[PDB]
Amino acid sequence: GLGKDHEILRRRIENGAKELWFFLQSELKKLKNLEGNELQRHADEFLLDLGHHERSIMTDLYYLSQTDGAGDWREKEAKDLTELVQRRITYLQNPKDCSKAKKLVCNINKGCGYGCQLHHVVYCFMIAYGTQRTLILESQNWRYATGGWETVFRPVSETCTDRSGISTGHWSGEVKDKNVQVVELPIVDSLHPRPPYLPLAVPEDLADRLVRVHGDPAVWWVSQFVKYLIRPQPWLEKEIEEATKKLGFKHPVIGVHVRRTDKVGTEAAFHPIEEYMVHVEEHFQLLARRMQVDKKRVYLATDDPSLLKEAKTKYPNYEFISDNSISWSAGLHNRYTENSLRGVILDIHFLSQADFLVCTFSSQVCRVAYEIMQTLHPDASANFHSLDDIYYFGGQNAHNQIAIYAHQPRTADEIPMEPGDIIGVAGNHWDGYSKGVNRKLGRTGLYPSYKVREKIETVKYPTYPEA
Amino acid sequence: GLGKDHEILRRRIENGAKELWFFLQSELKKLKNLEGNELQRHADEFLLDLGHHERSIMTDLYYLSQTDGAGDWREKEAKDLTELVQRRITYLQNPKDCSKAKKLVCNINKGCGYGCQLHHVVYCFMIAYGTQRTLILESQNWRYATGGWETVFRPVSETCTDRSGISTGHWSGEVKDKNVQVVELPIVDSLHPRPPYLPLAVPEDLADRLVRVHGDPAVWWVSQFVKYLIRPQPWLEKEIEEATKKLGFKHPVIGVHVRRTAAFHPIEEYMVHVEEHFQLLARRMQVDKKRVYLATDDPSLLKEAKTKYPNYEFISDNSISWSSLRGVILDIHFLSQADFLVCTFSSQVCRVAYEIMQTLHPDASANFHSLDDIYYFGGQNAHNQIAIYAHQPRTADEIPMEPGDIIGVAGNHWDGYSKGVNRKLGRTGLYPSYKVREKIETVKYPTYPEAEK
Ligand SMILES: CC(=O)N[C@@H]1[C@@H](O)[C@H](O[C@@H]2O[C@H](CO)[C@@H](O[C@@H]3O[C@H](CO[C@H]4O[C@H](CO)[C@@H](O)[C@H](O)[C@@H]4O[C@@H]4O[C@H](CO)[C@@H](O)[C@H](O)[C@H]4NC(C)=O)[C@@H](O)[C@H](O[C@H]4O[C@H](CO)[C@@H](O)[C@H](O)[C@@H]4O[C@@H]4O[C@H](CO)[C@@H](O)[C@H](O)[C@H]4NC(C)=O)[C@@H]3O)[C@H](O)[C@H]2NC(C)=O)[C@@H](CO)O[C@H]1NC(=O)C[C@H](N)C(=O)O
Ligand SMILES: CC(=O)N[C@@H]1[C@@H](O)[C@H](O[C@@H]2O[C@H](CO)[C@@H](O[C@@H]3O[C@H](CO[C@H]4O[C@H](CO)[C@@H](O)[C@H](O)[C@@H]4O[C@@H]4O[C@H](CO)[C@@H](O)[C@H](O)[C@H]4NC(C)=O)[C@@H](O)[C@H](O[C@H]4O[C@H](CO)[C@@H](O)[C@H](O)[C@@H]4O[C@@H]4O[C@H](CO)[C@@H](O)[C@H](O)[C@H]4NC(C)=O)[C@@H]3O)[C@H](O)[C@H]2NC(C)=O)[C@@H](CO)O[C@H]1NC(=O)C[C@H](N)C(=O)O
Ligand SMILES: Nc1nc2c(ncn2[C@@H]2O[C@H](COP(=O)(O)OP(=O)(O)O)[C@@H](O)[C@H]2O)c(=O)[nH]1
Repeated sequence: GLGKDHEILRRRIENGAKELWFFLQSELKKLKNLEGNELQRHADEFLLDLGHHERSIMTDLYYLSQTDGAGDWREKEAKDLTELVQRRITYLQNPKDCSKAKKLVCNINKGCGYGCQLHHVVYCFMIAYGTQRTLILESQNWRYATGGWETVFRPVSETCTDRSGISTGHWSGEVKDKNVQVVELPIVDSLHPRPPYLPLAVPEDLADRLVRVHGDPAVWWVSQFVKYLIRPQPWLEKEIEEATKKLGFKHPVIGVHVRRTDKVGTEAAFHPIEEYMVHVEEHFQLLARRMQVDKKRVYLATDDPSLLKEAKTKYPNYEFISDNSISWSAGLHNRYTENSLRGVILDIHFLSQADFLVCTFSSQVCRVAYEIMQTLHPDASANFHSLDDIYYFGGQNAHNQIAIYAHQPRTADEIPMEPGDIIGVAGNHWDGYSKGVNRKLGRTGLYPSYKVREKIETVKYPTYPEA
Repeated sequence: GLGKDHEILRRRIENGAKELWFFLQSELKKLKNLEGNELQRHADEFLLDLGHHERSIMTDLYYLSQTDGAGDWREKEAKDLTELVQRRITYLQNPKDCSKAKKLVCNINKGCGYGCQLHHVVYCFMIAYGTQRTLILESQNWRYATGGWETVFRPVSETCTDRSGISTGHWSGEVKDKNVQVVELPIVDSLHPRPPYLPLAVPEDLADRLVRVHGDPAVWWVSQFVKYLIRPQPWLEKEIEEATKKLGFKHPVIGVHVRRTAAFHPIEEYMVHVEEHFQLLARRMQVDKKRVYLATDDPSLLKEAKTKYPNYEFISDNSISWSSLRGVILDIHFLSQADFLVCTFSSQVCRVAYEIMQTLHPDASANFHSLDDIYYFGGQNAHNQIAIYAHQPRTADEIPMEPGDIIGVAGNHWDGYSKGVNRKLGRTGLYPSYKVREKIETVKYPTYPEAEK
C-alpha cells in the first residue's frame, strides 16, 4: 500500500520541477533581450529566485526519503548491516589459536601524513578481510607516536597481535601465498599482484542491501574498517568528550576543512575562504527550510592558523568553532608529535560529526572525516561538497560510470557518449560537466554529469558464517 | 521494507536536480558576460540542454511512480474507487418504485454547445447524487438529435425515466424541498440557493483515498458522472470502433483541440507542447511515428499542420466519409483516449475530453497543457490555494504571501507565476506558482451503503 504523504510529496516534486521549467523558459527568453546593467541585474535576481525554488524541491525530496516509515527502516537496516560487518571483522581479528592463524602484517610507517597512513592500514585491513587473514598492525616507531598504535587507539585485536607463524613471505598473490601463514603486505602504490579486495568494489553478498540503503556503497564499505580501527583509548574518549563541551559543538553545524601549507604545491591548489563559505551558506539555507537555525555554526579545521581571525571578520553572522592551537601545531614543523596526533584526531572527529562537510577531497584528512561520517547516519553519501576531487580511495581500481543518455559534443572539449558506454571518470567540475574517458573510444574530455550513472562493482568476499 | 529501484530512482532524481542546479549557476554566470548574437546563441543552446535535462528528471519521476508495485496498486485502487462510485450512482438511478422515488429533473436544452450541455447534465447529476434524488433527464427537442439523448447514449436509468410523483416544484433548497418529490433544477448560472454538492469539492468519505491515488481529486469526482452519462448505445459503440480502424488511431498519440469561433492561437502555440511531450515520451518508449489527433472547426488548419510539420502524422474525423453531434462525440472520444492533451481549457469540449481521460488511467490529472485557463467546472465554488512559502513582491504586479494565506487563484500563466487574490490582504496580482498548494475541499455526501448488497 502506498502512503498518502508519499504520493503528495512525489506529485509536488513533479509539479515543482514542471513549474521550475515553466520559470526557466520564460525568464531566459527575457534575459537575451537585455545587456549591460539590466542583464546583470535581472540574471542575479533570476539566480536568487532559482535558488529558493531549487531548495524547495530538495526539501520535498528529503521529506520523501523519510515518509511512510522509510527513515526508521533505513536506520534499522543500516544498523543491522554495520553490526553484521563489525562482528565479522571482530571474529576475523580474534582467532582461537594465534600461533596457528593465517595473518597479514601491515607497517604503518608509510612516508606520508596521518590520513594517508590511516588509509594504508584500511587497505591492509580490507585485503586481510578478503583473504581471511588476521590483520597484524606493526606501529612501533610511528612518526606521530613512537609508542605506536595503542598511544591513541585500541589494538586491532584482543587475542592475536603476535606475528608468529610456521612460514612467512612477502605478498605475491592469494593463490601463490595460499600456504604462507604470515604474509607481509607492502604499500598499495607498487603492489603486484593486486587482489580484487580493493575499493571501490563492495562485497557481493552485501551489495543488494547496500545500494538499497546507501547512496555510495563504496564509501560505506571503506568506513566499516575505519570504524573498527579508530576505537579510541579511554584517555582519548575523555579528551573528545571534554573538547565537545569546551568547543560548544552542537547541531546544526557544518564542517569546513581548509587544507593548505605543503599541499598547495603539487597535490592541490589554494582556495580562498569565500569558495568554501558559498556552499556553507547555501546548505544552511537548505536546512532552514526543514528546521529552526538560529546560530549558523561552522567547525573550521585548518593548517593555516591565520584563517580563523580572517573568517570571523568576513562572516560575522557565523559562529566559528575552532582550536587555533591545533591549527598552529598542524604546521609542517610541529606536525609529527603526539600532541599534533591528538589534534588531527580531534579535527577529523568533529568534521565527521558535522551535518555537512565542505572541503577538498584531494586531502586525506577530509576523506577520512567523510568516511567516518558514513558510520554516524543511515545514508550520509551526499552530505558533502568537495571543491576539487570526487571521492576516491588511493590505490582503488578504475572508477567507472555508465552512460545512460546519448551526448553529441558541442565543442571539441566534450566527448561523445552512447548509452551503455563505460566511462572512466576523472572528476566532477561541479558546473554540470564531468571529465573522463570513454572506454569505447579512448577520448578524454567533458560530458554532462547527469548523463551517466555510477557502476557499482562487486567482489566475492568471504562471508564469515562462523560469526 | 524499501524497494531497491525506488531508492535508486529517488537518489537519481535528487542528484539529477543537484546537477541541474550546478549547471544553472555555471551557465548563467557565463551568460551575464555576453551580448548580442553570442548571447542569443548561448541562451538558445542553454535552453536546449535544460530541456533534455529537465525531461530526464521527469522521466525518473515517472519511473518512481511505478516501481515497487506502486503502478499495480494505483491501478487496482483507482478501479475499486470507480466501481464503488458507479455502483452508488447505478443504485441511485434505479429505484424499485419509480412512482414513489424522489427525483431531480434536468433539461438538456441549455442555450450553449454540446460540451456545455453535457456539463449542465453533469451538474444536475452531482446535485441529484448529493440530495438522493434519481436524475430524470429530459432530452426532447434536443437540437442535436430529435430522438433525444438515447440516440447516442444509454438512458440514465433502466427502471425510472419518467417524472411522475405526488408533488412537483422548482428548486428552492434541499431543506425547503424536503417534501417535494419531483424537483426541477435550472441551470447553475442563476441557481439560488446553491447547494454544497458542486465542484471542486469531493465527497468527504472518499477524500483520503482520492488524494492518495489522484493528483486532482476534483476532476476525478466530476469525471465519474461524465463516465456514467456517456455509456454508449451499441450502435455508437460500433461507430467508434469503425472510426478507430479507418483513422488508424494508434498509440502513442497526442490530442490537439483548436477552438477558433474566441481568442486566436496559431497552430505553433499548440505544437511546441506537442513536440515537447513527444520528446518526453521518447525517453520511456519507442516513438516511430509522432501521431496527433487534431480536432478543429477550421478546414485550413489540418492542411496548415501537415504543411508546417511534415514529419508528423495528423488524424481527424474529416478523413471519415460518413461524418454535428457525431463529429463532436468522436472528437471528444479520440481526444480523451490520447496520451496527452494540448488545448485551451476555456473550451467546454476540451474540458469534457480531459474529464473522460481521467476515467481511462489511474491518474491522468497532469496529462494536459492548457494555453489559457487552469481546469475549472463552470459554476464551481471558489477555487482556493494555500500559500506554503513566503513571497516578498519583487515588482508592483506581485502580491505578498505568508505561509497559510488563502489564495483565490484566477489562473496559471505557465511562466512560473499564477494570478490571484490574497484574501488575507485583499490584494490581487502575481505570485510564484510553486509557493502554493491546492486547498482540497470536501462535502458530506450520502454514501449509499445499500449499494453494497
Ligand atoms: C610511495 C608513497 O609513499 N606514496 C605516497 C602516496 O601514496 C600518498 O598518496 C597519494 O597522493 C596523491 C596526491 O594527492 C593521490 O593522487 C590523486 O589520486 C586521485 C585518485 O586517482 C584515481 O582515481 C581517479 C578517479 O577519482 C582516476 O581518474 C585516476 O586515474 C586514479 O585511478 C587509477 O586508476 C587505475 C585504473 O584505471 C588504478 O589501477 C589505479 O590504482 C588508480 N590510482 C589510484 C591512485 O587509485 C586522482 O584523482 C588525483 O588527480 C588529481 O590531482 C592531480 C594533482 O595532484 C592532477 O594532476 C590530476 O589531473 C587530478 O586532477 C583532478 O582532475 C579532476 C578532473 O578535472 C578535477 O575535477 C579535480 O579538481 C582535479 N584535482 C585537483 C586539481 O587537485 C591525484 O592523482 C594518490 O591517490 C595517493 N595515493 C594513496 C595510495 O593514498 C602521498 C600523499 O602526499 O604521499 C606519497 N608519499 C611520498 O611521495 C613519499 C615521498 N617520496 C617521501 O618523502 O619519502
Ligand atoms: C445562460 C447560459 O446558458 N450561459 C452559457 C454559459 O453557461 C456557458 O458557459 C460559461 O462560459 C463562460 C465563458 O467561457 C465561462 O466563464 C469562464 O469561467 C472561468 C471560471 O471562472 C471561475 O473559476 C476561476 C478559477 O479558475 C475563478 O478565478 C473565477 O472567478 C470563476 O469563479 C467563480 O468563483 C465564485 C466564488 O468566488 C463562484 O461563486 C462562481 O460560481 C465562479 N464562477 C464560475 C463561472 O464558476 C473563468 O476563468 C473565465 O475567465 C477567463 O476568461 C475570461 C474571458 O472569457 C477573461 O475575461 C477572464 O479574465 C479569465 O481570463 C483568464 O485569466 C487567467 C488569469 O490571468 C489566465 O491565466 C487565463 O489564460 C485567462 N483565460 C482566458 C483569457 O480565456 C470565464 O469567466 C463559464 O464558467 C461557463 N459557465 C458554465 C456554467 O459552464 C457559455 C459558453 O458555452 O455559453 C453561455 N450561453 C450563451 O452565451 C448564449 C447566450 N445566452 C445567447 O446568445 O443566447
Ligand atoms: N589537526 C590538523 N592537522 C592537519 C590539518 N591539515 C593537515 N594536517 C596535518 O597534515 C597531515 C596531512 O597528511 P594527510 O593525512 O595525508 O593529509 P593530506 O596531505 O591533505 O592528503 C595530516 O595528517 C595532519 O597531521 C588540519 O586541518 N588539522
